[PDB]
Amino acid sequence: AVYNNTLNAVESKPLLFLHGILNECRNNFATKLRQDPSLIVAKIDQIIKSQIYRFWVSEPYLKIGRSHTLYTHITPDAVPQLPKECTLKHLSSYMEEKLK
Amino acid sequence: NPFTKIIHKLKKFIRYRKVLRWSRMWWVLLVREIVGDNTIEKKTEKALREIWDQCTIAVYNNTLNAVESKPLLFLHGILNECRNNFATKLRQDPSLIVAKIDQIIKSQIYRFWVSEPYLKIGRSHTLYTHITPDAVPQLPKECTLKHLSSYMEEKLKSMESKKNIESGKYEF
Amino acid sequence: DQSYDPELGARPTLIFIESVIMTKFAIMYLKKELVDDMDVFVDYNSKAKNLVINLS
Amino acid sequence: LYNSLSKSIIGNEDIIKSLSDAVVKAATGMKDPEKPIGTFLFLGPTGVGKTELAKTLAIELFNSKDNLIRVNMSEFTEAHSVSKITGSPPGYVGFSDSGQLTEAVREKPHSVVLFDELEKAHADVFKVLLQILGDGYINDNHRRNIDFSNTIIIMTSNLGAELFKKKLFFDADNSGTPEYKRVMEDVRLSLIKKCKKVFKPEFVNRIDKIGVFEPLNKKNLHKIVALRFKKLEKRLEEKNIQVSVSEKAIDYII
Amino acid sequence: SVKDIKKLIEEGILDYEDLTENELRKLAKPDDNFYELSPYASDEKDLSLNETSGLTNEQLKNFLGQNGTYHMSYDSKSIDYAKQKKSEKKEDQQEDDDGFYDAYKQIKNSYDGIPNNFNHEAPQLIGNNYVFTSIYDTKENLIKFLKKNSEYDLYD
Amino acid sequence: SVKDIKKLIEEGILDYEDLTENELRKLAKPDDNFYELSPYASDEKDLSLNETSGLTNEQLKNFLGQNGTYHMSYDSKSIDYAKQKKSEKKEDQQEDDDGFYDAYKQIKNSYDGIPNNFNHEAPQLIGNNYVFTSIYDTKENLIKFLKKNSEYDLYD
Ligand SMILES: Nc1ncnc2c1ncn2[C@@H]1O[C@H](COP(=O)(O)OP(=O)(O)OP(O)(O)=S)[C@@H](O)[C@H]1O
Repeated sequence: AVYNNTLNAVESKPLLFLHGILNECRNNFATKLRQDPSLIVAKIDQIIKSQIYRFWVSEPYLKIGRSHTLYTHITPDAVPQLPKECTLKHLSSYMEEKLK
Repeated sequence: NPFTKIIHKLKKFIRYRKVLRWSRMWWVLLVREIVGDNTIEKKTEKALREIWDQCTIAVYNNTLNAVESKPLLFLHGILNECRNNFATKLRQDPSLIVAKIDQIIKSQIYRFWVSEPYLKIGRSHTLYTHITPDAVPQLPKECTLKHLSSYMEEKLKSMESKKNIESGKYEF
Repeated sequence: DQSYDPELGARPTLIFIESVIMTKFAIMYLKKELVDDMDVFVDYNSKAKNLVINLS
Repeated sequence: LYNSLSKSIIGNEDIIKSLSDAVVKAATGMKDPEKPIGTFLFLGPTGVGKTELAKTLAIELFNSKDNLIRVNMSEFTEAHSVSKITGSPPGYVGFSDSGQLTEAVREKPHSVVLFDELEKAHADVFKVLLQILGDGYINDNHRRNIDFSNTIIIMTSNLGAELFKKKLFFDADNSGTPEYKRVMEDVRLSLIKKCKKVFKPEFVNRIDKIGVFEPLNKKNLHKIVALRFKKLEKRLEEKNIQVSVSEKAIDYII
Repeated sequence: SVKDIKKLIEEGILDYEDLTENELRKLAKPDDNFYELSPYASDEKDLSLNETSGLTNEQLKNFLGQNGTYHMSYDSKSIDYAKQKKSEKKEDQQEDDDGFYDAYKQIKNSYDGIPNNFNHEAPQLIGNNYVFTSIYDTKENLIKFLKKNSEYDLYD
Repeated sequence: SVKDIKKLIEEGILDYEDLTENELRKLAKPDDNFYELSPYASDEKDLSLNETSGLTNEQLKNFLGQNGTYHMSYDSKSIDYAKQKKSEKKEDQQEDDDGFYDAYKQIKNSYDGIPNNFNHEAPQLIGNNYVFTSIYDTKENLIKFLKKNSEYDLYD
C-alpha cells in the first residue's frame, strides 16, 4: 500500500518508507488486532513516537537491502541484530529507570 | 478481462488523444516537481499515471473551451482534480504527493509549465505514448519547489529565530 | 536584526531596548561603575557582540 | 532581591532575572512613565509555583500580604462580568463604588496586581486588559486616572493541560543543554504562537516577558521539600518545632 | 535454605552458581504473597485491547489478497472515529498523554510475561523451566543466570 | 582525520576534492548524536497521512477504467466531510497557519529523505553510496560534491 503511493525509490530514500510503512501497520494492526497480549500496536506506537527506527536503516542494514537477495531468502539469520542500546526493550527499561 | 482491458486502452486513443498530449506533458513536469532529481519508480508511475489520466478525462468532459485555446484553465482544473483524487486514494504519502500539489496550487508556480518551450510540445503532433521525460525540457531552478521551499527556509527561519530571547545572555 | 518582527509591530524592538540595554544601565548604576556625569556611547564590537564605551 | 527570591523559589531563574531587573529599573531613574513596571505572562504546567511569586514579592518588596491583590478570574468568566472590574456605569445599579479591582488600586499604588488564571475569561475582559498593560490611563466610572505605575502586574495562566509542557518532560534530566534548551524554546515559541490563537496578539505586544516555567520531577522536587520543612521551622517554633530531613526522608516522599 | 533469606545474601557474599537445585527451584517459585487473597485492581486503561478494532471484512481481505495495485490497506473508519472523538469530548477535558509513563511501564511488563494491570507474580519460560516474576521483584539477576549458564546443561 | 574537525576546515582552507576515501566515508556516516538515546518527539501534524483517504471502491475503479464519458473521478464524500468539519468553528488560528511554514519545512525534508517529525539523521542514496543528513546539518555541499564529481567514477 505504501510503495504504490511513492514516486521516490526505496533505495534512494529509505526512511520515507519506514515512516510510511510503520504508520500504515500502526493502524492496520489497530483495525484488525483486537486484543494485543504482546502489545503490537502499542510498541509500534513507541517506535514512531521515539524515532528509534532510524537504527533499522544503518551501515550493516543498508548492505542487505541493496544486495540481490529475493525476499524468500531473507531469514532472521541474514539480518544482523541491533545493539542493545538501540532496541525498544532497553529503551523501555531506561525510561522506567528515569521516570520512577 | 484482457480483452476488456484492450478496448478501454483503445478508448483513450480514439477519443482523448489531444488532452493526453497536454496531460502526460504536465505529468512529466509534475513528477519532476514532486521528486526533484531522485530516482523515480518506473513501475508506480503507472499506478499514478492512471489516476492522473482519470483527472484529465474528468476535466475535459467538463470544458467547452479547447485545450490549445486556453491551457491554464485545465491546469487549474486538472491539478485540483488530482489534488483531491490523490487525497481520497493515497493514505500515506511518504513523497508528499497531495502536500506538494497543495503548494503548486497555492503558490501558482504551475504557470511555468505553460511557457514558450512548453507550448511547442502540446501543439505538435505527438501521441501521448511518445511524450517521455526527455521530451520535456526542465524548468529553471527558480521554478522547482525545492528553490521555493528553500526560499521559505531563509525567510521564516531568519525571523522564526528572531522570535524571542534569552534576555540577559546578550552581554556587552 | 536581533528582534525584527513586523507582525508584532516593532514593540519587541523597544522591549529589547528596554529589557537589555536599559537593564544594564540600571544594574551598572547601582554598583558604582557609572558616575552621575558620564557620557554614554554605545557601539557594536563586530565580534559577535555589543559594548558600550563609557566616556567622561 | 535576586538572592532572596532564589531562596523561597528555586527553578526558572531566567524569569527571575527578567523579574528582578524590572525592580532594578524601578529603584533607579530607568522608569517608564507610561508603561506599568513589571508586566509578565506566566505560562506553565500545572503544579509549579507560578502564583507563589506574587506571594513572595508581597512579602519581600512590600512586607505585607495586603499589597498582594488577588483577582479571581473564575469570578470573571462571563462577558457580563467585565463591569465588575471597572464598576457600573452611571445611571445603573451601584455606581457608588468605582469597582472591585479599580477601587482597591487607588489607595495602594505601590502594590503587585495578581491575575490568577487568564485562561478562563471572556475575551471582553481581555479588552480592558489592553489598556491595563499598556498605560496607566485607566479611568473609573467617575473617570479618574488610576496610578498603575509601580504596579507589578503578574498574570499567571496555565494552558499546562493543552500541549507543550503538557508533554511530560520525556527525560527528567535537570537540564540537558543540547537537548532541553533547544526543545523548550520550540514549545515556548508554540506557546507564543498559541496566544495569537486566543489572547488576541495585540495583548502579546503589551507583555514585557512571557515566561515558561519548567515542570518539576525528581531532581527539582528533591530540593523543594526541605524548604517547606524550613517553612515549618519558622512558623511552628515558639511552641518549639524544629524539624530535620534526611536522605531517606525526601526519597520516601518523591 | 529458605526462599526469603537467599536473596539477601546474593548481594553480600555468595553468587548464583553455588545454589542447590532445590534452592534454584524455590527461588523461581512465587513468594508467600501468592496464594494470599487480595481482590482489588485499578487503572483499567490497558494498551492490550484496541478500541478501534473491527471484524475481518472478508471482501476487503479478498481484495487486498489479489494485490490489486491498491493504495490503502486498512479500513480507516473506526480509527478516524477515535481521532474525532478525541478532539471533541477530550479538548473540553483537555489533553492527556498516557505515553509519558503508562505506555513504557506496560511495554516492559509485556517483556516479562506480565499483563498490564497485573500486580502479582507472573511466569515466563526461561530455558526448560518457569520463573515467576512480578513488577516489584523483577528477578533480573536470575534471568541472566538461567539464560547464560543454562544454554547447554539442565537445571530445575 | 576526525569526523568533526574536517567540516570546520571546509570553509577555511581545504576543499572537498582532496579528502581521503576513508574521510569521505566518515563524513557521510551519522554523527555521535546518532546512537544517543532520546525518546522525545512533538508536533504530530504530519502532511504524510491524509485523513480524507478511503479504500479502493472496486466498482468506481471499474467504472472509471472503462472511460465512460464521466465528469468526476474521486468520491468527494470524505473530502467534503473534512471541509464541513473545518468550518465548524471559524478558524481564528489556521486560516493562515498550517497552510504556510509547517508545509514548506516538511516538503523540503521530503527532498532529503527525512520524515516529517523526524529530528534525527536520515540517509539518502547519492550515486553509489548513502549520505546521512538531517534537518540541522543538511550536508548540502557534500551532495553537490557526490553528484557532480561522482558521475563517472566511484567513491566510497
Ligand atoms: N518552584 C517552586 N518554588 C517553591 N515552591 C514551589 C515551586 N513549585 C511549586 N511549589 C509549591 O507547590 C505549590 C505551588 O502552588 P501553585 O502551583 O503556584 O498554585 P497554582 O500556580 O495555581 O498551580 P497551577 O499550576 O495553576 S494548578 C505551593 O505549595 C508551592 O509552595
